[PDB]
Amino acid sequence: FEANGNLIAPRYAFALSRGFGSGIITSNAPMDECDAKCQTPQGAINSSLPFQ
Amino acid sequence: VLTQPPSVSAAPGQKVTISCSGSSSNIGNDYVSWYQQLPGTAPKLLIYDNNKRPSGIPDRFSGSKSGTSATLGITGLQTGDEANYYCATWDRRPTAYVVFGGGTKLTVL
Amino acid sequence: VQLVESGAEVKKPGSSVKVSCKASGGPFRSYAISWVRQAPGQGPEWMGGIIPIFGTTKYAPKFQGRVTITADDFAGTVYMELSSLRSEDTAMYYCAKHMGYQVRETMDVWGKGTTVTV
Ligand SMILES: *[C@@H]1O[C@H](CO)[C@@H](O)[C@H](O)[C@H]1NC(C)=O
Repeated sequence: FEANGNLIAPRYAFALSRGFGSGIITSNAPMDECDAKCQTPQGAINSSLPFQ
Repeated sequence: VLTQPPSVSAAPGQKVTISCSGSSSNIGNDYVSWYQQLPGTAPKLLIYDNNKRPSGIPDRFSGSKSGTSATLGITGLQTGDEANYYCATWDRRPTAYVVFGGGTKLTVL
Repeated sequence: VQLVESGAEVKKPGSSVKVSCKASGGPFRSYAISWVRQAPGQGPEWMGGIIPIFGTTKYAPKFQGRVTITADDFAGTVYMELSSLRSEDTAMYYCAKHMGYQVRETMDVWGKGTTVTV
């Protein structure tokens, strides 16, 4: 970085670690203490059926 | 219930017959099956359909049933043929259920 | 076909325990499934079985009233629940499979077994 004015300097950085099976979803549901294998913006699913 | 002798013993290479006497409701009107149980393992099916053998069972094992009493015969005894033997049948009169025999210990010398 | 039971359990008298058996292959089976138990120093005792498609369940007069057998087909699992445990319920349990869709005296495949202590 080089500057003579108007700089908002960095202070903290992040060292990233990657993985599969994650994302960002938007929801209004509350958080509970359950455990599941599938999550949707409306609620969790505990099933082995081939369709939904 | 099915009654068997509690213990039978014989020398290696001999022939042993294990019996079992039920009644006309259990054995006299249904088939008999024979299972073997080694220590520390689940029972293994030996004879079904009263004379038939599953795949992998040697020819030295045989079974028969006359009237009320069934018999399991083993020839060419080895050291590894010492275990528990059970006769099972499908009792059916008031409420049908599977009934096993009392069991017989085969000791080799 | 391989049958795998759940883990061992340590329970208190008067409680209830549920165990599960999982079978390899397709989720839907064409054979019945039975539950057997054996106490140390004793012989096997037949508890009850369940039939595919029809869904009929059969129990033994000794165990009738206290045991419940259910199945879940899309995951290929069979559950057995026992209640009102006593000191004589300590035994090793197996799930066994039949050749046909009917519950008979001939079972050809057995599981490893799991121990229930009270
Ligand atoms: C889903 O099923 C598992 C399997 O036992 C269970 O542990 C979990 O609590 C269940 N979650 C919900 C939300 O039903």
